[PDB]
Amino acid sequence: GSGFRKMAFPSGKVEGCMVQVTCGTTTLNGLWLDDVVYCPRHVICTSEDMLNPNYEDLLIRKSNHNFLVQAGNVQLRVIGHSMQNCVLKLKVDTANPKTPKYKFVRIQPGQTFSVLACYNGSPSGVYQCAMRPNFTIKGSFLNGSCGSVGFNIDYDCVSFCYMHHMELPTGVHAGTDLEGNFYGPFVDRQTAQAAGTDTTITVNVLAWLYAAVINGDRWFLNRFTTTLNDFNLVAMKYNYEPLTQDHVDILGPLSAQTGIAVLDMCASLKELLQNGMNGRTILGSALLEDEFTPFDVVRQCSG
Amino acid sequence: GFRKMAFPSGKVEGCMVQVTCGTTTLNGLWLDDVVYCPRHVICTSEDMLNPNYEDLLIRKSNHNFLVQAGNVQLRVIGHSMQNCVLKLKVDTANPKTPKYKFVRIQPGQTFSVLACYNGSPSGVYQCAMRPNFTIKGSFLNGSCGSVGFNIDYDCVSFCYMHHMELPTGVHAGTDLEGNFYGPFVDRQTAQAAGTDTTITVNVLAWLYAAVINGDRWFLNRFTTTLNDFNLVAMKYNYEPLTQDHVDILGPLSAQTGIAVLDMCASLKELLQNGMNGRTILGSALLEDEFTPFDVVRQCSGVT
Ligand SMILES: *[C@@H](O)[C@H](C[C@@H]1CCNC1=O)NC(=O)[C@H](CC(C)C)NC(=O)OC[C@@H]1CCC(=O)N1CC1CCC(F)(F)CC1
Repeated sequence: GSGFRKMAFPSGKVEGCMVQVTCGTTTLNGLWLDDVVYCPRHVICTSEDMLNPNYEDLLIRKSNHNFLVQAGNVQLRVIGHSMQNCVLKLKVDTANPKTPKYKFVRIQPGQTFSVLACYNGSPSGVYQCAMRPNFTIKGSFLNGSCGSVGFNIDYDCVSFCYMHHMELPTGVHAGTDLEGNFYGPFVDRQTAQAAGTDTTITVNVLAWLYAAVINGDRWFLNRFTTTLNDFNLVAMKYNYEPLTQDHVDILGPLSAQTGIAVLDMCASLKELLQNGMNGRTILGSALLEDEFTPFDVVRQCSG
Repeated sequence: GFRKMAFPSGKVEGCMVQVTCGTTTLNGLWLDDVVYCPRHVICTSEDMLNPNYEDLLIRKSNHNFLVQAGNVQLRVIGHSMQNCVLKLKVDTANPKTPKYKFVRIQPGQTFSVLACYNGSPSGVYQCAMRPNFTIKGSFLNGSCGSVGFNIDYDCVSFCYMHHMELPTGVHAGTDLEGNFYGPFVDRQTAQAAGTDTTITVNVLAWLYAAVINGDRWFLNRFTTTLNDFNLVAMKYNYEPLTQDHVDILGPLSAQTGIAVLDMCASLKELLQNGMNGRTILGSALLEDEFTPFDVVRQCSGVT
């Protein structure tokens, strides 16, 4: 193959935070950090409320004693509850002894993260996802998976970035950050909702081209450059995302490692888009990969 | 809705330690009061071309082995060698030891790898034991002693310990009794593998996974006999399909209503005609590192 593959972060620090939250007969997953459990607010809905729920009214009718929180078979007593956007925050009487160093981050399209898919508070598997430009992810989620989280780990600190809420008609998935704000335009109701037309993650294609150069595969490098605006206007004609200044910056380490300026690599990509690859391959493939971030490439090339 | 998924790695993370001998550092697996690691940790540069391991190990003392679990040193009180694995007895039991067994896997079976550096887990990903007994891994300097495993309920079945990279960029290692998979040797030489083949039963399982996810452009109205399929498979360097494989595909055949030999006729058409620009589950190549069990376990939410 190419020598690259989707690699998840070790999941143990997150496994130590997964619980189950049940209201009535609806059980989903929650995230237990310090003395708070975070979960999707739709745990409070019946099937009838799910079409057009009045979450404020549904929450007023609930009390602490209506929430069953369990780590395994052991009940965790709820002593407070509140709603923040689309997440429920349940205060519990016990601080999770396995709480890692953590933060809540809201990621940008193109960023990757590891998903720990869980059912009934028990982990089933871990895999890497990329946030698409239309603010959906291509996950593997079944009934009961809501409240599963996405995360990255930097040193000993877990950055939680995603909590799972729903599946769209096209089979892709949508959710919130850990403050309960949906990524994209979606809402937590049982209605038909369409993702926007997706586009290719340009910053990650550029990271892939840098990866190819690092590995000595550099036939596509040209002697030209472009402005960022000129590249963005061309990129959009090929259903590629425009680059942001942040994208330019996150390509900084790979540009320094190879000596190829970001805008020079943009000119090389522009020629690939306009001319095609013409039977040639990059890292063994005629298809450009868009789900490895600059961070993923450096991790797999340099450690 | 179908992803390459690793097992949650937490049970294994709690067992990883750092082992140092001389200027060589790699990872060890700490279970109860024993640390398992690759024996080549005892080699020097003047040794590694033809290391007489029994003669090298008798010359070592317990204090020549530095074992560190986080920021704590584990005192080695004894040592022994089993094939290519060194077993360091320490004076403390690991309270994080999971229920476990050591298993030797078959070509075509999959497992999760917890890649580690300096005793610290770094990433987790799914691999298959190739028919030529290599694995297409992601391992850098210092990764030796990283392990591969499966989980069933609460029991971790360790099947792989990492030892080496081959000139082609694939990897080789042992079971936890220290016996290599394949014709490889723990000496510092460039070693080639036998010719690899594609894991046919796994390709078929993945085509079924594609149909389960609504992708059926590759199906056809035709069927084949088992022997006629195998003749074509062998011509294309695919492994033979046995009646046991056909039986193992039964549940996926029953779920989709597509007979195994009908799917074999679809695969035959893909081998002879190619995919012609189209993709299956997002892949431009036929994927052979999902077993039939992996497909079922993912389409059923097993935790
Ligand atoms: C763990 O100690 C380490 C893991 C390797 C490092 C790179 N990626 C990995 O997975 N294993 C080794 O260093 C191992 C040690 C011997 C004693 C078994 N050797 C090894 O993996 O060697 C890999 C290199 C690179 C590809 C290749 O052919 N070789 C062998 C090397 C032999 C000496 C040489 F001079 F001929 C150069 C090539």
